[PDB]
Amino acid sequence: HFPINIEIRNFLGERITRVIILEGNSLENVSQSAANIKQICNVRNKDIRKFLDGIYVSERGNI
Amino acid sequence: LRAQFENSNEIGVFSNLTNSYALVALGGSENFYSVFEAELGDVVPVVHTTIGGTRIIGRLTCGNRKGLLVPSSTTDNELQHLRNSLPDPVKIQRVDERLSALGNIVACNDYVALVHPDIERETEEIIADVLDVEVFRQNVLTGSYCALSNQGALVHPRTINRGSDVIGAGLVVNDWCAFAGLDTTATELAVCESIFKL
Amino acid sequence: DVNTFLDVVLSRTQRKTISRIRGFYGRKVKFTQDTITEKLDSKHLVENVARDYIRLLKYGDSLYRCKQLKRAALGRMATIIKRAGVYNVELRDKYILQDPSWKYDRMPELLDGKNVADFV
Amino acid sequence: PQNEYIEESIRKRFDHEERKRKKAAREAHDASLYAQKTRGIKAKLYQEKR
Amino acid sequence: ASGTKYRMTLGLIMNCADNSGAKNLYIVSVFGPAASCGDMVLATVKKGIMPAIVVRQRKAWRRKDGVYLYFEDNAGVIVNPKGEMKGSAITGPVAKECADLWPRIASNAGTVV
Amino acid sequence: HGSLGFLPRKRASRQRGKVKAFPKDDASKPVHLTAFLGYKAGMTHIVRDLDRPGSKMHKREILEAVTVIETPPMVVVGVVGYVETPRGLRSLTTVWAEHLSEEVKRRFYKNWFKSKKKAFTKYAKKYAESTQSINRELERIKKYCSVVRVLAHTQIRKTPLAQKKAHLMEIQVNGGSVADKVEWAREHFEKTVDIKSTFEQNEMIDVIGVTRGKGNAGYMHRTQLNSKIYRIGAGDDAKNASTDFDATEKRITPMGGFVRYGVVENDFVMLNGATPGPVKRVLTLRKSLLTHTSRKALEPVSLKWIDTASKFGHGRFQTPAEAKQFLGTLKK
RNA sequence: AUCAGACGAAAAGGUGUUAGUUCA
RNA sequence: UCGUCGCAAUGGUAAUUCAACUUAGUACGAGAGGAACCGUUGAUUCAGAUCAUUGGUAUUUGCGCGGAGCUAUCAUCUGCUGGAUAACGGCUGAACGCCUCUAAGCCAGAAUCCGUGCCAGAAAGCGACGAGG
RNA sequence: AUGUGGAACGGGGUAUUGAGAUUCUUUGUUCCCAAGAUUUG
Repeated sequence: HFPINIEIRNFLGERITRVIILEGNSLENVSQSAANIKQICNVRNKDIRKFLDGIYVSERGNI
Repeated sequence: LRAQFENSNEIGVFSNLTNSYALVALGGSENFYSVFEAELGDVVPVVHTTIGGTRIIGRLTCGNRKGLLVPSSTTDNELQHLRNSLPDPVKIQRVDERLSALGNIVACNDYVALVHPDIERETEEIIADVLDVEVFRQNVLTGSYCALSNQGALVHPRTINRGSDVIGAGLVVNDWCAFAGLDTTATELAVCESIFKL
Repeated sequence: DVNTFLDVVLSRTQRKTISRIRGFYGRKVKFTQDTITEKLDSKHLVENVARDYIRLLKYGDSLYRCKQLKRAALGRMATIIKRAGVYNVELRDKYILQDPSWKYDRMPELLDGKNVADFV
Repeated sequence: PQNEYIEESIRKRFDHEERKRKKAAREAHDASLYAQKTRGIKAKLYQEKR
Repeated sequence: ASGTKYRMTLGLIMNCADNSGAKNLYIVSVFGPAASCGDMVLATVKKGIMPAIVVRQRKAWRRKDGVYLYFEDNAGVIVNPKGEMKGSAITGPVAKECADLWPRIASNAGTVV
Repeated sequence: HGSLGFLPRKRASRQRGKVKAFPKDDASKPVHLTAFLGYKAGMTHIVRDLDRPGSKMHKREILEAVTVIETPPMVVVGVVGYVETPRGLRSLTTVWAEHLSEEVKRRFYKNWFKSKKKAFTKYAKKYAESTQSINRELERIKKYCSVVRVLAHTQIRKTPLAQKKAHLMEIQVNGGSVADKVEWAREHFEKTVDIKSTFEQNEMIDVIGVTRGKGNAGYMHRTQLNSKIYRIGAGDDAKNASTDFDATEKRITPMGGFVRYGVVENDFVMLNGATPGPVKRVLTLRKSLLTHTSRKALEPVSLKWIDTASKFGHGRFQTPAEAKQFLGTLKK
């Protein structure tokens, strides 16, 4: 219901501001970057259904 | 305009709303001041000047629309700054009276002021002359207890701001727009709007 | 669950808790009884059993006997249970002064011991 | 809303299912690691339960 | 409530400036021991336990710059436990912290200083 | 004594504040001095408005317990070369300036009247006789150094202080290359620099100094932190104690000089707060180790009026000058 | 062996192993 | 031999902080509750302190006041910060074709640890530097 | 340690005091003075 401004910001209205195909030879680094994006979009003290909206990597395949 | 400065619903205490300018006090929320600016700030300047370093200077501000005859307890530097900040048409004056909370004492409606029952007649007349509203010496804090404006803010129960006895402190009644606090009751706000022909 | 509640109570009692030996055994029994009573409030038979065990342990003669009595009381209790702020706002901008330079420029306040602003 | 509003919202994150599958596969390793690392009364209780 | 407590003269027997029928309200306890000029504190009526914002403080209250000002007496305007002024109208000077502590108390005050 | 950070408590030998940690430098930073020695002129409270977002006194005038520190422009009269060694930081060679004042030369001599006052006299000889030796020393520093610091002596003569031995402190030039640091010091040899050049007064200066001897009570070097300067008033400036609001000219020195220090004649730095050590003490004003970005550092200083009431003794007026016509004509 | 080894908390747990036996 | 101006082997460590008004009745939450959030104002306790100004001062033995200065937050300052990690959470990925925080590894991440800062310095720790035949 | 020398006075200023007195400073006076022993190098 509250869009997250992207430089992640306004995460469910969060005034705090944090820091889509991603081609890369280093698959481990690309996957690690995807995990960092998922780690950034971390819900705190929120219901799972209420926090169902999040940044999850759709797919990872060779470019 | 039933809006509360930050979480405080004492709009009249925070801001002495008058038709020409809303005598707001410094220390209020910037968004609330902008909200007061959006509601009636364009018609009534809502510059937040803390008279004598008071965030509730609007309660004690005895300056109405025609004249900013606030008490002399207001800071001279702030009053001088406000004189340059606000237009010269408002008869800005320093009411050197023992009752420094003259604005709370005087229900300075733009049509006719209502000074405190124990307020000095000379001080009331001086405030009346600047405000261009005949004073009426008549709780002693007539301005604080009952909101006063030319449009009309009805009277306190003895009530604006969720039944608060200090309607004037809760509701910043002005001739241009009878503002109030966000806590003002819907029936009370509608009655005040009906009294203000709105 | 009953087993989970008993384990939590036992863990809390362990974390919190001849005459000295008898007193220590009685204090441990009383602490366990108080924890069980508090959980039940949030039982009468358990409290009566604990009181009887405390009275029996009050006249204990050996440390082993006190330990056996405490173990029996713990077993009986187990059985019973199982049963903004940085933005700079300038007041000079909101001014009606004819000269913008004058509005943005400060004026003298006091000079040579005399209030210039209050005497001009 | 009212009553089982949370259940109604659930009826109305999808990555949890993928995470659960990853946890289920790692559950066999987690159980062995937890049992081998447990110490004290908790270790005895876990061994007795197993 | 409203406002932030600041270091000032803890003057407020706390004379009940508010027109609650009591001329003086001896401070029984400090709410949240002494209360600064304009700080509400529990006060049992001395002449004529409820909150009492010190509208006037006998002790010199260092101003914003540091200008210490001493009032005639440590007058604590009577305030209801909710926060509003228990009395109909406060008397004498009303401290700026009293306005911050309770706008109604400053509103009830005939003089604000 | 609860904080063992200052326990055990022992008196610091050197009166001058010692920079145990100089600020870190980089080539991007321009070559500049990090420390400047000052004297405790006084610390009277002066009014100043506070323009701070969210301040309860936002845009409100505040009297502030500030501190005036007499700062005679420091003279760089030499350099030291520091080689980075696996056992620590070693002094490669020290290249002094050719000519030295009697005061700094006096520092070396316990008595200075002994026989001949020969401080660096032959050194001054070989300096002029063989400038190439100094060139090689400079070359050795530029070639085999990482940390360049400059020898600096105090101009006590400008200050009203009996002490003649010029306090020498090894201020470190920071920024640029080692050769750039050597070049700046070489071109600045036997030359003085005002603190106004060293510090801009908007900068947050963690002044450090030795606490006074109480009579082990006191006498210990301490490092104040979070002390932004408020006015680096120059000595020639007689408007230094006259801000825009109190435009009337008034010297930083108030009536009755300064308490146990006398009048101020040279540059000074205005800074809020108090610092360890008694009046007229050599105080090490130095760059902040941490680039703290607190709103107090962010907000500028707009000083309302400088208090100039009487120093040692008691004064009820800002300056006698206004008091002359304020009071009736005296018997004289 | 991140509590090596060299000199009961010990029952067990070891997605800790090395060799072998049995059925396969 | 006397000094100058420095490096640091080695220890010790501090600020604990919250509390109350905005930031808030803020997103989210039917709503209540309440984030994120942002400054300010202060304060609990403890540490080093200046002694300017003020209170006290106190043989100025000057004239109760009381200079010159001392003590006293009773005038005032005043107490740091970047990595590595615990649990836990992940990426990579075998063992166990996949899978699997883990096994080789890595990252995030504690009020933890380490350094940084501060206090000292090793009377027998050293370097540069000026001045016995 | 032969000098804008240092120091003491004649003082004065600063303030104290509340018409009077006192005490950091002094282009004044004088004392002091290349001020002697000891210690090592």
